[PDB]
Amino acid sequence: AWQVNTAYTAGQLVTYNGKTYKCLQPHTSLAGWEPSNVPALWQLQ
Repeated sequence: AWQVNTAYTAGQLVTYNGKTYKCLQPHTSLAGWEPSNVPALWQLQ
């Protein structure tokens, strides 16, 4: 369950509307990085 406005660490695993995502860079999720517009650190599948 991805969390908006949270702190994730590389190698993390978040999930959006029935979507699978894997954080690859230590950063903070904000109300905008939900669609995963930055594959540089968003490994979805």
